[PDB]
Amino acid sequence: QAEARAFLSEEMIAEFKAAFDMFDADGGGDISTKELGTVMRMLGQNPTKEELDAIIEEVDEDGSGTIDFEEFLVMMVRQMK
Ligand SMILES: [Ca+2]
Ligand SMILES: [Ca+2]
Repeated sequence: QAEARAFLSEEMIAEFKAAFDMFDADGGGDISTKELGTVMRMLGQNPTKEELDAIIEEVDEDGSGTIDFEEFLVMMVRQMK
């Protein structure tokens, strides 16, 4: 979470915040399975709660069951590497 904000350009960070901000429908600061499922559906997919659970669990370092912004950058940086 330290190296992600390092790796990246301020430009990339900005576009990532925008996206995050799109996913975080209630503006509370983290993405829940409900939020995740809602957007996935917009993208044609049909995920189950399990599936959603498994996706967040890969990037969830604090065990909150939700994805915050820092966990969100890591999932994209990890994506770029
Ligand atoms: Ca939220
Ligand atoms: Ca979390």
